[PDB]
Amino acid sequence: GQNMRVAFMPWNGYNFEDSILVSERVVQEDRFTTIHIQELACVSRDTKL
Amino acid sequence: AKDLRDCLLIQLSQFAKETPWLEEARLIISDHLDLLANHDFRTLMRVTRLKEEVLKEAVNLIQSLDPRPGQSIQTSEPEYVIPDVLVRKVSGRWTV
Repeated sequence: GQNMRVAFMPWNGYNFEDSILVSERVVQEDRFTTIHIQELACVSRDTKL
Repeated sequence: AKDLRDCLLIQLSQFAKETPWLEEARLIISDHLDLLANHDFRTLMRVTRLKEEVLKEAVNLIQSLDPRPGQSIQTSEPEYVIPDVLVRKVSGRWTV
């Protein structure tokens, strides 16, 4: 995880029950960015032809 | 639904008019298709006033003509094979 500066504040209804506001700083600072690995495979399957 | 030459004409119509030798290719496909089939470069060049290496450019263009386009649409092709005898022969002379 990362240690984020957080505040306890209603903000125009952007945090109604469980909704969270994030900074443009954090995304600009490339925090929390996630990297994934997808895979592909292929065969030949020799046929009678 | 005709000869690939007609399909080639349709592709050329779809293709941009800026392609070199498009008119020459059209003229050859019109009524000089037999000359192209027999690869009679001498007679074809004499009749059509074909320039040197211009036939090469036309052949290269005809290479990108998507012959048998319906074959590519039928991408699906299940494999068919039967096991029958085995010749694995691991370490030589294996009783596969």
